[PDB]
Amino acid sequence: PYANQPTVRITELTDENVKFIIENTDLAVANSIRRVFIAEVPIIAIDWVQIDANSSVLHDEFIAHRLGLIPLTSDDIVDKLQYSRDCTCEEFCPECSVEFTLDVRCNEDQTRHVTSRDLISNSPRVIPVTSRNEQDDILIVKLRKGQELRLRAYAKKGFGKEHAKWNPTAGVAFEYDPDNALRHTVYPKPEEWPKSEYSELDEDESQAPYDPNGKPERFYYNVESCGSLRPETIVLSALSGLKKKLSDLQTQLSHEIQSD
Amino acid sequence: MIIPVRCFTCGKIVGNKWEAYLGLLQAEYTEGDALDALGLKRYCCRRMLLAHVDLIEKLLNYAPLEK
Amino acid sequence: MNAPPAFESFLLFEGEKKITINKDTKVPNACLFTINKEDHTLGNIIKSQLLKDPQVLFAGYKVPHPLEHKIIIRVQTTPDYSPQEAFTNAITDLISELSLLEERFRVAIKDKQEG
Amino acid sequence: IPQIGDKFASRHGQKGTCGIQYRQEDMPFTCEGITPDIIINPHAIPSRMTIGHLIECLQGKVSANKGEIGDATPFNDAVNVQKISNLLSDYGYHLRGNEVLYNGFTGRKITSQIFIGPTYYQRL
Amino acid sequence: QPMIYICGECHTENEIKSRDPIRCRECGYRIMYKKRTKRLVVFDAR
Ligand SMILES: [Zn+2]
Ligand SMILES: [Zn+2]
Ligand SMILES: [Zn+2]
Repeated sequence: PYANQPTVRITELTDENVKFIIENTDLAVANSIRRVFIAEVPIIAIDWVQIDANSSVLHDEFIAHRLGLIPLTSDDIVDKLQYSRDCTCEEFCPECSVEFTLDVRCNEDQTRHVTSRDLISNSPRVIPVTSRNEQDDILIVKLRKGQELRLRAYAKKGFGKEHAKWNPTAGVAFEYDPDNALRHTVYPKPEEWPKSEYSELDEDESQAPYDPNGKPERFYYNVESCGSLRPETIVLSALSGLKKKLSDLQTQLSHEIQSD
Repeated sequence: MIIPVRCFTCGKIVGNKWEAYLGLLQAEYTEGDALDALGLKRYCCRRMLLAHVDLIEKLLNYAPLEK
Repeated sequence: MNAPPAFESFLLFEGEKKITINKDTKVPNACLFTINKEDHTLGNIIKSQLLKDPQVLFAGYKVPHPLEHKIIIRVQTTPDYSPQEAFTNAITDLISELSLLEERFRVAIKDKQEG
Repeated sequence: IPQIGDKFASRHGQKGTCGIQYRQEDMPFTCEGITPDIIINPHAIPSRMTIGHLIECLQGKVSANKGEIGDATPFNDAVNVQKISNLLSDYGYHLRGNEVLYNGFTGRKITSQIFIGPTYYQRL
Repeated sequence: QPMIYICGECHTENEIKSRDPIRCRECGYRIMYKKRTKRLVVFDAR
């Protein structure tokens, strides 16, 4: 009637992704962790734009949408910043937002690539990922001689439930039972299917013998980071966020039980 | 008109790969090998780079409204 | 024109309760927990943790409409137990599991970066 | 911005409106976390017999995994379904374009392996 | 008050008052465009 005692085994850790395995947990816990990776791990992203001048060939909403999708390093700052809902300030303040400025003008004859390097921030900790000290800079717009783009953005705290720009992942590979032992899939021709990278089967064997007493355990994860957070920071923040969702739910539950 | 920022499917950043992709293509890479060099392993991001039409280069053939 | 703001999936409206408990009259020792502004992420884990309790006879959840942003979790327990107590213990167990998982992931990261 | 009620179509007479939009965590995903941009109903295929839709989806998976543009010119004996399937089996995929998908809500595998791949859609 | 317009052909900033034929003073071109407002329009980057 009590909690699982999950174990963890990290099989790869780079700056780009983290590949790990959780054992002795329920499939619902594993999938809620997977969902929180995508939808409830907050990060910083541009969510307010003011175009002072845009002579480029892309209209204002195009530039704004494009700026919103630039990942901003959010590692230690996202926990400190507040949601503008919770901030007791006006529209903005340094406690709930980060100011960016962009001011580019193509005066020379060659096309000027307005890239994420031109997004200048007031906060040194929250900068475009590509601008962080290889991979090139994200391209915001190409400008022709005489074209000019001057804007002022504000980045906010949010998560992927509100908009995919606050999603920190560039793909969450999730898998379990690589050999189809639980038979949660039913291959019409099991020989036709390639083997999982996590499979432990000799090549003559297509799928594992059916396990009637089996349950999903040993979930394999590959959490790729878009750049804002480190992959391990994505996983840790996901676990913390899920735990605080449950804690808030329990607080409200206690108020409802005692009020009855 | 311009290379998207993220992959529509996964959300991987592809905005910083169009210029590198073109530079690899003029370096006599095949499109597949070029996409492998940029680290686009999921066929969604390969779709993003491989099916992109840079129309902004044609929109920059017109003089702007102000000099 | 008719697009709800994206925050309405996560944010509670003023005067709207996060969770409401209603006694189920069809069978004894059953309750319906209507949880607002949550989705399958918490519903699935709460249900599956409740299924681990042998004193829980029924544990299910549903999102009645995807365009709406609430879940209903039905919990029936044995007569000596309570669905509110079962729900509380399920949340406590999930919290402890996630705390242990977080500490062990921190340890695994430390080992991986160190050696 | 596309929304529920906007009409979309493939190049095979397969038109339809957006019934609902799910977030990436709510959509079904492959072992490598690819979610479909669009999900269309299998019942639109059999009566219509738009097998070109399926061959285009499979050829598009091969094209995206190979780094080329598929040749779907109508009467071309150098391109049939068996060749495309053999090509797709070389990139670590089921030769017929099926994949094991997982339920986005619960994370459990879907019993029936789903047919998924790149197809050219149009917004009308 | 000035309502300065831009020329479609010479791209010249020139002021034109009401009840005035629409003519660029630099090249005589007949099509003019208004300049971007100074008002503050806000975009949610979504
Ligand atoms: Zn504030
Ligand atoms: Zn992708
Ligand atoms: Zn003129």
